[PDB]
Formats: sequence, structure tokens, C-alpha cells
Amino acid sequence: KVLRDNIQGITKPAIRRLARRGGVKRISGLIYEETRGVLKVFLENVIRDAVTYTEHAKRKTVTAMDVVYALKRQGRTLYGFGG
Amino acid sequence: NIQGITKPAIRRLARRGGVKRISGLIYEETRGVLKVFLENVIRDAVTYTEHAKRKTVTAMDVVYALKRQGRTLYGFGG
Amino acid sequence: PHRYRPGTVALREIRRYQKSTELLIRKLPFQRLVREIAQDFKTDLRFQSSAVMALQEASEAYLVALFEDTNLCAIHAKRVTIMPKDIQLARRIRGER
Amino acid sequence: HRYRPGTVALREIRRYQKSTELLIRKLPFQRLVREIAQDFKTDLRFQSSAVMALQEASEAYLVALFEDTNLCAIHAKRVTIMPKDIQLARRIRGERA
Amino acid sequence: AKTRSSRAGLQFPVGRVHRLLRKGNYAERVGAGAPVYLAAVLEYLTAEILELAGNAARDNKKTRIIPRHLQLAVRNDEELNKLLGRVTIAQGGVLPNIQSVLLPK
Amino acid sequence: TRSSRAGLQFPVGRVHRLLRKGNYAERVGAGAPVYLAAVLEYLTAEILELAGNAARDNKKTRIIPRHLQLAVRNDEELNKLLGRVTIAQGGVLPNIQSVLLPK
Amino acid sequence: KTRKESYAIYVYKVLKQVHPDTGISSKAMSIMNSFVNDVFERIAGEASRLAHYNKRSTITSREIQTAVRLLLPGELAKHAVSEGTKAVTKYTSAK
Amino acid sequence: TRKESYAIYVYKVLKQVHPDTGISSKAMSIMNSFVNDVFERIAGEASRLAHYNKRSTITSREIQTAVRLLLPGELAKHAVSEGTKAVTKYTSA
DNA sequence: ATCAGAATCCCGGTGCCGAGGCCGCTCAATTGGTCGTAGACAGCTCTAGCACCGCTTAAACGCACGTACGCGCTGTCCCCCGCGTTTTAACCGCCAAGGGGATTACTCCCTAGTCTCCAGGCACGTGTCAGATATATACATCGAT
DNA sequence: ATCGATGTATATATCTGACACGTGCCTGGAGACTAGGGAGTAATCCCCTTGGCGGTTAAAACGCGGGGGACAGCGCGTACGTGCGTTTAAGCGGTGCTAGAGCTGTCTACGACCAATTGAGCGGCCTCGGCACCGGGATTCTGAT
Repeated sequence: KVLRDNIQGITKPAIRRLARRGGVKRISGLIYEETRGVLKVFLENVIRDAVTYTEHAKRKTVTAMDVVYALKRQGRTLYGFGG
Repeated sequence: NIQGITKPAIRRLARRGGVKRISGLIYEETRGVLKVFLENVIRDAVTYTEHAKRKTVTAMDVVYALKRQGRTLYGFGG
Repeated sequence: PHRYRPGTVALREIRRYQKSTELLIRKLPFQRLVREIAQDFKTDLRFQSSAVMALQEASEAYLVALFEDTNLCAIHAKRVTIMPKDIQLARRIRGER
Repeated sequence: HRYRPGTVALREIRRYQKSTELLIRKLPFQRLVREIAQDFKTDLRFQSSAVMALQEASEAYLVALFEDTNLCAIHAKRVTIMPKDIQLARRIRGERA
Repeated sequence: AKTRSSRAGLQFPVGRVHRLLRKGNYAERVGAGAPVYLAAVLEYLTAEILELAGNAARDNKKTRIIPRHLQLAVRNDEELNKLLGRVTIAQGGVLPNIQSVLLPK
Repeated sequence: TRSSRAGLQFPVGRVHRLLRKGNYAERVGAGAPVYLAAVLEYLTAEILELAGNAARDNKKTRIIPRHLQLAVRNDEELNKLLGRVTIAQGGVLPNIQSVLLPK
Repeated sequence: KTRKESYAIYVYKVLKQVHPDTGISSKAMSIMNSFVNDVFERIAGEASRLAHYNKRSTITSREIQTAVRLLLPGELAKHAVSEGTKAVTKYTSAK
Repeated sequence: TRKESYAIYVYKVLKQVHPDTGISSKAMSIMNSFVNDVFERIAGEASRLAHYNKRSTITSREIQTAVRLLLPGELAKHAVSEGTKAVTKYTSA
């Protein structure tokens, strides 16, 4: 089924919790927009790599190994899902 | 020594970076930062040269040390 | 009635979410977001649950680091409230485009 | 006559962004490099091109640092860069803890 | 002592390290001391991490090391934090820190 | 040669030799050096195209490091590519922030 | 006299192809040589890592293509992949 | 099939370091990934060193200097000491 | 708006040395041929990713309230900037010496490859205790009166 | 100031399912041999790094006014935090399907390797043209009126 505007699924309280874990005490109402866009810009940089891995392996399932390798390439190495 | 990085030299470096006004302690802070960066880069270069059993730190060793730090330098046959 | 002054529940939440390790973004909304992003890249792709979980862990870590740097910028600007200019400055300084 | 404070600074910015010359004098920087290298291995010879590469790298790193520091100072509603600006830039970029 | 790990007094496998160095396209030929050295370095690094992780778990009164304790061990040791500064640990969390200006006056 | 068969200007043979001696894989496919030489040739063609454009805009006939830095940073995609690379003798792009300029 | 190798003549040929009435300096020749070596190292290392990840022992053209797609930005990667595919097909047609 | 991993070796290291402590499966995955990542770092750095010195072999000295490069000061010193102690022990017997 | 005053851009002459082209040849790229095995492809399978549906309830949400800080303004005070003058040591040119980079030839010994053997190591099964949960209470503390 | 409410931490039962151990199997590791190339080592050449000296000279250093900027204080309001009832839909959980990861057999073409040959490109040398540099004029600014 076609997916549209799921970026709002990252709710304002979710962005708030992410900031509170990061040590933020006061959050402007205009943050919850920018962060979402920023988050998208992150995923479009990871998934595009991961899919590029998946396309090479002649596979149709994006494995955790592909995402881990994509993050390793992006200088954001990830531990906990294989290496 | 480290005081060889004069006040007008740091002023010129800031002007190239686009800085219009410079505080008085910026010079000391920049000398410290530059000393730290050179310490790291020269440590890596000296490690490379020591492994090559050489007593002459080549420019290739410097380029390799910078590339190891994610600061690849172009212009010396890297 | 009892009503905490502003900044008390915020600090309590800060301590609570720093003490724990659970995911902060809801799992299914983030799965749908990831599928939406991947839809523009290659159609009819499937994601292992571990892959979606890895993407969620990485995204949460990236956003927490971003909010750490944003809080640092906001404190530098003699503020307490993080603003979009704070995030933009932090991303520029980190070297992101 | 007398130029108003802040005009010669802009003129020097324009002049030093249009040029490629080294802004750190070569002999003082070479002596600094030898001083630092004495701490790691004694009786070391440096190629002139090696000190040249060190000077280029240091100039580039300091220029990037001053660009980020200027952005921090401008974000803080200031024009004058301060040690807090440099420390914040280094902390965000990931060098300082 | 048949295994090379027993010869080197190591718990990480020298043979496996040798196979990965050979069948890993790092060099044409792999020396006989390189697997031993690399296994020793790996063993020291994991011992260094696990000592701190066990201490942190004991601080939380937990017998089992979880990702949170590994994250604490990595991020509390300044030198280890430098080695793994660009690394994300799944379920690791973040260090508990609050900036001074955000605390109430 | 193989550079003539593929219409390339970088050498297929040299790239093939570096792939073998560089220990990137146990065996190197015969099509990999051609593809990699083509990509390298295109990238250097783009770099030199923009450098020549800058040099003509700078009223010079020889490309110098300043022209290369101008070409690399002015193009957003190439700046994204060489984002962490410091070009020696390259200088910086002239940009003065808005608030710094006088009222 | 050691016979050091570099990409000087090839860069010169490319420059004369893209800019006839234009020259280049030795300092810019060093920068182009270092850039070519760096991009070669990046693409070759990425294709090597792909070969390792797929548990395949050969670095073929497909690994180079996917390394190009990974390292280069969207439009640049598109153009480079088009150029590489064109060159590979042209080389294959000849024998 | 066989999936190679460092689970038993990390268990052994833990039991040497913490006799009465256990490791969760996710923490095992993290430790296995860390071992592989540091292995790749050191092996790649020594591989580049071998290429840089026009040397076709990856011996203990390249690994030693790779450890000296990547690892921080005190950690690098201790790791180098451990590696040379193990190499000496291996050569002796 | 409008005045003069420096800095800088512009332009012609000069000059110099490094880029662009040519000669030699050397050594690695091309070509032809044989062998071996990596993998491309067809098959089988069976794990798990997708899809669905329902009951539960945690979480998101929109609104009411209010108050704490973002922001603008204003005042002060000070501290970098601009400029001029004295100082100094970077810089360039030139020669000397010699330390070690690099190359060559030789030789040894260290490792790849192969075959045979067998035990560590992984996959699976299973008992069980470290830990997550729901519930009830003592304890800290932050705020209204 | 004492006191009340709400959140956290805790004490303990309870139940679980993830973890540590037992067992079997087989693949990857260990050992012995061979032969081949790569690396250690002594000689040698000779480049390039280090080192000293003088001169003129750009640049670093030092001192002063002040003028702009930073920093502190203060007032306003608004929007962000907190609370609360409401609705959203995430989360857990049972069942079903099948696309597609994953393993396996084959045989094939594609790549390594070795021999011979040759010309592509590297090194060295020589030439002159582009850019370095310098002086007079336009102007484009910058500041005070």
C-alpha cells in the first residue's frame, strides 16, 4: 500500500524524549519540525547506502548487516547487530 | 617555540577564516589547539617513520598521518 | 492542587531518560517511516526486524548526539531553550550538509 | 586619515581570503615542529616538504576552526570570537571531550 | 600444548586470527608472529572493556553485563572513549549528565 | 592497448595492476579496471573542467591550487565528495558573514 | 634513478580534451595525482569490502559500480555510473 | 551451517577477569562486533603500512605500529606490551 | 547628499624559470595459450517477513493556565583596533659537510601450499536462577498556607 | 515556619525465559614436509637535510585613544511547560502464506600465470611564453562635513 506523510509518526513527544535523553531542558516549538527533517536527511543517507548494498547482493530483503555496513561507511559504526 | 606562532599570525589565520574581531585570549587558546593538533599529527608521522626504520620524517609520512586522522591532504603525492 | 514549577518535570524526565536504555521513538511509526524512505529508493523492498531495529538505534543515537550539541549551542548563546538555529549551527559545525 | 574600527579588519579578511600564501612564518613553525618532535624521537630529520605539509595541514585546520568559531560567536549575538567559542566548536566537532 | 593459543598464553584464537588475516586480503603473506600479536592486543582490549563493564555492573548490583554496562565502561574511560568515540552501542544509552545552567538556582 | 579499446584516457593496464598489487581482492575481474578507469577519468574531467572555468574567470591559462580549491568547493556535489580534504596552497572561498559587514 | 609512477600524462590528456587552450602547473599536477590516487583507493577499498561482505573472491565491474554509487553524490554517481557502463560495454564489444 | 563468532573466547576472557559475572546475548553481540571492528582497524592499518613500505608481508612489527597508531597513549602502551609479551612467549615455545 | 583621501584595480613593460615538448629506453603492458576453480544458474526448501484481527491500555493530543525566559532596550566600562615608531629575526642568497635515503647483490630462512589427522567450536537440547513485574510501603522533597 | 501530596526507591513473592552447561558432530585448525621468493644485510653512490654568515627588510612588537562592542540590569509578553480528560493507535498476541534468504549440485567461462615482444611513459634536457613584479592612473570605495 502507498505510504505518504509518515514523517509525522515521529511525534512531538518522541522528539521531546530524544532531547531529554540528550540533556535538553527547554525545547522550542519550532524544533519538532526541523528535527524531523534532519531525521529524514539522516535516513535518506543510511537507507540509500543500505539499499545500495542490498541491490548488489541480488537480494530483496534489506538485512541488518546491510544497515550496519551502511552506518560503518558513514562513520557511524554500530555495535549489537553483527560485524 | 610555541610562542613562535605570533599574535599577527593567528590574526591572519582568523582573518582568512572570516573573523572580524578577535578576543585577547583567543591567541593563547589557538596556540594550545595548534600544539595539540601538531602533537597528534607528528606523533603519527614519527610512528610511521620509526616503523619504516628511517630517521627522516618524509612528507609522505605526514600525508599518511593526516589521512589516518580523516584530514586527507592533497598536493604531496598522497 | 499541586503543580511543579517549569523546569522540574523537565529535569526529572532528563534524568529518567538518561538512566534507561529503551527506544524513545515508537517502533511501528519508525518502521513505517523507514519503509516510506526506502520506497523512493527501490520498490518492493522488505526489511528484517533486526534491520529496522538497527536503523532505529542509529537514528536515536544520532538525534541524541545532535541534541547534546544543540543544548551546548543553546547554553553558549546564553539560552536554555534550543531553537532551530541551534540545531542548524550544530549540524554545520559537525560537518553535515 | 583614520579608518573606523572594523573596516581594516574586513579589508584584511578580503585580502587573506583571496590569497594562498602561508600565514604562519616558515622558520618559527619549523622550529615548533622540531620542538614537538623532540618529545617523541630524538635526532629526527624533517624533509622541507614534510614541514611544508605540516604547515599546510595546520593552516587548513586552524582556518576551519576559526570559521566554526566565528559561526559560534555570530550565533551568540557577538562578533568577537572568544575562547568559549573555540572550545564549543572543538567540543561539537568531536576533538574536545 | 597443540593450539597456538596455548603456546602464546592467550584465550583468543591465534589460528582464527591467522585465517582471517590470510583470507581477508590484507597482505600477500602473513607473518607467523602477527596472529599472536593481534590476538594478544584483541584479548587485552576486551579484557580492558570487560573489567570496567563488570565493575559498572557491580555498581548496579547486576551479575550479568548488559549493553548499558558496556556503554558505561566505554564512555567513562577517557582513553577507551577516544577509541570508540564514533561508535554507537545498541541499547547502550547515554551517560547521565546535566549541564550546570539547566539545574535550578 | 586496453585504453584505446574502451575510449578511455586513464590507463586500464595501470589500474588493473594496482588492483592486483594493492591486495584489494584475490582475483580482479577484467571489467573492473575499465570501469574504474572510466570513473576516475570522468571525475578528473569534471575537476579539470571546473578548474579551467575558474581559471578563465580568473584570467589565467594554467590551473593552480587556488583554481582547484575554487572548483572543488564551489560545486556542491564535489564539495560533498572532497569534504574532508585540505588542498595545499588552495586558499579559501571568499565569504564574509552578513552581520560582520558594516551597516 | 628510481622510476616513480604517477598520473601526470593522463591528467594532461584529459585537460587538453576538456580545455584545449589551458595549461596546468606542477603543484596542480601533484594535487590531481593525489586526488586520482585517493579516489582510486576509496573505490577499490569499497569494492573490496563489498567482495568481503558477499563472501566473493573477485572484484568485478559490479562491485566497482556499487562502490561508485556509494561514494559519489547523487548526480555525480549517476554520471560516473553511466560513463563506466558505457566504457565497459565499449571495451567488451571490441576484442 | 557454521557461523564463526568470538562468544567462547569472550566468555573465557570474562571468566579470567570476572569469575562470577555473566554476559547477556546482546552484550555478546556487541563484544563480537567490537572484536571484529578492532581487528579490521588493526589489520587495515598494518596492511596500509605494508603497502607504504613496499612490503608484501604483514608481520608483528606492522601490527605493533598499527596498535601504536590507532590506540590512545596508555592503552597503546599496554597493548604493545601485551603483544610483545605474547610474541616472545610464542617464539620461546 | 557631498567633499576629499587612501587602497585597490588596471595596464603596459619587463624578466625569468618552470611548464610543455622532444630524445632514449626501459620495463611493464599487450598477446597467445593452458589450467583451475568462482560462481552463475537451476532446484529445494523452510525461516521468517508480511499480513491480519482483536483486546488492552500506554501514549499522543488539544486545551486551559501561568510564568520564566527570549528578546529588545539602555547604560556603562573596557578592551581590541588602527596607526605610528622602534626593534628583530624571518628570508634570501651562497657555500660546506656529511647523514642517511635509496639502490644493488647476495643469501638465508620464513611462509605458502599440500596432505593427513582429530579436537576445539558450533548447533541443539535442557535445567534453572538472574531478572522483569505487580503490588504495598517507607522516605524525600517541593510547594501551598 | 509545619504540613500535605506525589514521585522514587525498596522489600518481597512470582513467574519466566534467557543463559550456562552437556553432548555430538565435522569442519577448520595443527603438524610435517618442500620449494620458492621475500626480506635482512653489507657496499656504495650521492641526494638532500642540516648548518653557518651577511644584508636588507618585511614583519613582529609596543604604546595610545577611543570607539565600538560585550556584558550586565531591567521590563514585557508570550510560548513553552505542566496538568488533565480524551481519543489515538501502538503494543501484544494468536494464525496463516508465501516471497525469498539460504544451502547445494554442475559445469562453464572467466581469471591467474607464464613466455615474448614491444611501445608508453618515465627521466633528463632544453625553450620561451605566462605569470611574477613594478610604476602611474582610475576608481572605488571610506570617512567627515
